[PDB]
Amino acid sequence: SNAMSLEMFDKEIFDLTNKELERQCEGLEMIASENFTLPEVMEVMGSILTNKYAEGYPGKRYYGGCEFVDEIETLAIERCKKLFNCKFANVQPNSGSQANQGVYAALINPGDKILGMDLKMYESCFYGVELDGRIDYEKVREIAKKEKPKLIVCGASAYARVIDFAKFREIADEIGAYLFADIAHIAGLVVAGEHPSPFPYAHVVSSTTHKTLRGPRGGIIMTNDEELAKKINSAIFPGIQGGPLMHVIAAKAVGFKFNLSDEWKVYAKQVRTNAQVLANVLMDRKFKLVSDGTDNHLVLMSFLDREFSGKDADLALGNAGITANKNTVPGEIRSPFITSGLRLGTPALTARGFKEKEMEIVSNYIADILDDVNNEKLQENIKQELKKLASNFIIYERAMF
Amino acid sequence: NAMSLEMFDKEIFDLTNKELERQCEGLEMIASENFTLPEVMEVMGSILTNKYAEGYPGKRYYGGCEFVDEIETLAIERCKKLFNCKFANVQPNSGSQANQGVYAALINPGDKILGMDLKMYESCFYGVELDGRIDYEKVREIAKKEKPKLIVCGASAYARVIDFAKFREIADEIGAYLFADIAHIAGLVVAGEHPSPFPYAHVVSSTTHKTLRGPRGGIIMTNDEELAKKINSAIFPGIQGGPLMHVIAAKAVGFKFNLSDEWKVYAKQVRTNAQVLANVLMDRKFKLVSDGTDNHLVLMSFLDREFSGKDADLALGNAGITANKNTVPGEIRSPFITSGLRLGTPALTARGFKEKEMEIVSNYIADILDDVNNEKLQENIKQELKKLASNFIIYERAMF
Repeated sequence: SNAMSLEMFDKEIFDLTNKELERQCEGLEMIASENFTLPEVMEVMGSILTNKYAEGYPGKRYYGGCEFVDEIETLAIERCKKLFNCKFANVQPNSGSQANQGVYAALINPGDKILGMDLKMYESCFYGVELDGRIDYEKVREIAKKEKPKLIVCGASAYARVIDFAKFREIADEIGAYLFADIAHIAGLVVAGEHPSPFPYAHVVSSTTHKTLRGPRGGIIMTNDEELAKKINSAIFPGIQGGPLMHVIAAKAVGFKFNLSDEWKVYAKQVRTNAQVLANVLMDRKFKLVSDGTDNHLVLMSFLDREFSGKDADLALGNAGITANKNTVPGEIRSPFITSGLRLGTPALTARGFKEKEMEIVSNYIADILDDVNNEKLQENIKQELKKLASNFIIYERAMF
Repeated sequence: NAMSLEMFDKEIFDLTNKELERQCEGLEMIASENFTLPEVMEVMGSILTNKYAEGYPGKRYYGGCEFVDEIETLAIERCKKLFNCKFANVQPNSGSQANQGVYAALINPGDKILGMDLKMYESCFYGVELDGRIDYEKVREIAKKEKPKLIVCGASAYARVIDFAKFREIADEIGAYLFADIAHIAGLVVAGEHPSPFPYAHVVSSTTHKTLRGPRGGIIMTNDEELAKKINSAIFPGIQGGPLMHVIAAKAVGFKFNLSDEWKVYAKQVRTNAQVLANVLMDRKFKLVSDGTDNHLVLMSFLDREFSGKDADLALGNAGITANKNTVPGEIRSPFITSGLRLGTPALTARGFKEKEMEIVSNYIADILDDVNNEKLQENIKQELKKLASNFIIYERAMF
């Protein structure tokens, strides 16, 4: 009778949590930025580490009694350093947003200009992608030379191709800017060698730990520069946060141990392979993909040549048990609330054990639906077939660990 | 249990168990510490960590949010009931993010904030007088001189009731917002053991662990619909992305407990226990800031002593009691050394201590501070306290 105390005490929450597990098991999760956490990561999250208030850093805490949490945090930091092969890591950020805020606070001053990708504490300017779905680095260079930002940021949620960190660094160097790489969406590939590292090109790198690394939700910051490391540490605490979430930090350490394993490289490679199958099938079925394929874990479909919208596609897929998300595309002609595109990713399906054959099956069904997007009976039928298919790939026997 | 973790990552498994043993064997008296409910921890280690839910219930960026929307709605509704307010935001990742959200909602970068003292905005401060209480006329003249756009009240080491009405009167005189950060007293407030900041504060923040025994995290509350909208926008997408859904479910569970009859009993015992601690220390001839307390904490002053707050903190630590050094009115030492000691009762109360046990521990504290360099006494008391602690165990395991 697992979590029987919760069931007796707060049956509503208990029931809702099990329904969410049922939803994760029965449907196909193809939101590019989602993944399935390890049971071992979840086990340590529901722990008495939540009771410890540990403001400061290991060996340098504000309160006493931190002998064991200091060892836990040190383990997280050391594994993070090994994973990214870097000299400094901060594992305290509560989220990707706080990680990025910490980097900004460390590197620039309020009011300073940031140049970032688009697909008031600081001044923002943006670069984007061309109609062919790729960054034009000469244009970025031109934008940088005219705007003169103090900081250039790279990384994006819906970019299907390799980010050329070396070119970004060449550009930053021309105008004397810092280069900050936010690799939250591709970090799991980076640590496996399935995407080039942002080091040594980025001065500072941030990531989240759940999306691609399959750890708990949270942020991390990495650097090789000791002075920047000190500034990052101060910016996170006391600058932006108080005491860290120690149960999450322990969870991060557990996740990193998995990321360091041989199994991780196998997983990361399969993520890319699965995305290749997804892309190839959709294109063979005569759908347009932004950039005509992918280098990573995601595909972005374009419906500029089609009858239906991105929101239409998202809702049809949803009705067939497939969770994705509408997304704007280059040459966009519709409201950002409607879009003419759909983003799909493979990390979560790969995590539950889908391989090329399963990807081909799902990809063809996606195609079937979008070939007949108004046929609600077709969606119902596919929903049942997919629930059956998914029943062979169950990674969670329970909702709480 | 947690056998899978034990097999996969023995180092983390072992360290987590050692931390459990430390919490069991020691006497936790850091005023801001507490013990989370087992039921809260159960839902924290759940598959809700897997859902990305940017936005608010019924208005998310992603589909598939049917069930997490119902969870967050439940947390919001329970929070509104607990604080008797018309709007709540339960997404803040921490007290720090909650407060940043409030600043971002109410004022502009560079604007001035007046807050309590013991880059984005300008900060000014008021403090406490030698008698250990806020002089509200002094606060008023600071406010008139500085003209902040926002006044903040709430403090981590203030032992007396905060006069929210007077703070609002001061704010009104200068056309400022009043923000009450009640993280350190929220558990007393929701039980009626401290006056509510509403309707005096425009916006109220709190954390969910310290005094409410929920998970670590933040919340924001208001009665003003226009401010609620600004608050929600500030939190997302201003300050955060996706919320921690496993934590939001945990906050909901915690609120359910806070709403129960047992909560009021707990909160009253917290105050009673703090009265015992205060009375014993003063009977033993120690000075307390403001000569007592109205809440969960006491602040000892050592201006009349040869040892520092740091010395006291280390002496208690050696005897197995966790506390923290703290500056005091009339402070004469570095703030990294201090002339005081903050002590609180929430954690000991949570594990079942009542008056009799408080009297034992308070007299041990007095014994130590009467002979601060007596290392053997500390060792002996540590032994006695471990025995006392063994009779008050609330966790049978480290992971739920």
